[PDB]
Formats: sequence, C-alpha cells, structure tokens
Amino acid sequence: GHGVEGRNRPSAPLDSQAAAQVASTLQALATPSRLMILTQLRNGPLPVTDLAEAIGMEQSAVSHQLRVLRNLGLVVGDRAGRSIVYSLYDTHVAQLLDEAIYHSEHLHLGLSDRHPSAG
Amino acid sequence: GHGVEGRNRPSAPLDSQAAAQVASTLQALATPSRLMILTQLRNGPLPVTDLAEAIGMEQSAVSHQLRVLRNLGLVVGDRAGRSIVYSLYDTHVAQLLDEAIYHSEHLHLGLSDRHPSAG
Repeated sequence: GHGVEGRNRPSAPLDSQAAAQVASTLQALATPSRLMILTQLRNGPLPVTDLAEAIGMEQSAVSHQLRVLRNLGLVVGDRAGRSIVYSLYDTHVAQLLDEAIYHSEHLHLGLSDRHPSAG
Repeated sequence: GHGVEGRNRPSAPLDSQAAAQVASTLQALATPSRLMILTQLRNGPLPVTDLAEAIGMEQSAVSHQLRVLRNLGLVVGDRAGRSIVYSLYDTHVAQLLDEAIYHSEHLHLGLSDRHPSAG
C-alpha cells in the first residue's frame, strides 16, 4: 500500500526536466512522415480510407500510427458504428504548429545547400 | 556557368517538403541538452563563463554547441572585443517555444507512468 498524497503545494519546477519534457514533445512532433500525416488531419477529420486515397493505399499505416500515438495521447479517436474518426487531442498542438509552420512558411531564414560528397 | 533565374512566380508548394522541413526544425529544437542551453539563453544574453557557472564548467561545450548551430543558423553571436555574446537568431523560435512551453507547463495532458522492466 504505497498510498497517495495528491497536491502538496507544488512549485519551483526543475529546469533540466522542462528541457527533457519539451525535447520529447518537439522530438515526436517532428518525424517527416508523422508530420505529413498530422498535417493531413490538421486540415480536418477523415477516415483511413480517405487518408489512403490522398496518399496511396496507406490506411493500415495510418491506423497503426494513430494507435501508437493514441497510447501516448496527443491524439484521440471517436468510434462511430463501422467508422472510426482520428483527430488531434486538442488544438494545442495545432496552435503550436500554426505558429511554426506559418513563421517557417513565411520566408526562408534556414537554408540547406547541396553539400559535396566529400563532406 | 549554371546561371540564375531568381524569382519565377513561385506558388503551390509541395506537402511532403513542408513536413520534412518542419520535422528538421522540430527535431533540432528538441534534444534535451540543447533545450536546456537554449532555455538559459532565452532568459537573456550572457557569456560562456556565466553559462558555465550556472551549470558547472561547461563554457567549452557551449561555445561548440553555438558554433554548430551558428553554421546552420537559428542562432547568432555578436563578437565584442574580448567577449562574445551568443543569442538566438530571432524571437521567432522564442515565440514558438513560449507557446509550447507555456501550453505544456500549463497543465499535464501528457503522462509517462513508470513502465515495467519486462515492457
């Protein structure tokens, strides 16, 4: 019987933790393929069959991807009879993406010149 | 003589590209250690000697870290006599971090229960 304590006047959080925590968030959110799928949903709700038609037969990879993220959260799915809708847990992530994508899509501060094979 | 074309009525950008591009941004920004250092600077300008004192003798790792990011940008350094100040290229990244950090620090939607060794 470990027991519980609930709230204990929590305050003054660690620093290294916030970094690590954020790292994981900014890490997962990353992933090229993951973003592509996320962006698709960002547009609006849609079934796996639709997401596949847009890409090209990948409804299976979608169901699996969402399932994984579902366990970790960040995303949620709504079961409806013989149809399951997959969407983001909340607009939070969306808002962050909107700022990053918008600010990034705005101009082109970052550049990547074709590096030589020797490099 | 490859030549140049400059602007050519650019529009309708690719999708897979935006995802990959963002992935790199959200990927680099990640990194626990990198965030810790970034957060420190986010607070305000400061020399390596000061950054080390805050951590514990790591002014060298800082100079190298900034140097790397410096080549890729995202960050900028201002040389001043016998003192160099390292800071973020712009507030852009800062703004994005503010939203993510603030939204994340707000509550605790994401959770990570101690998984079993068998897992």
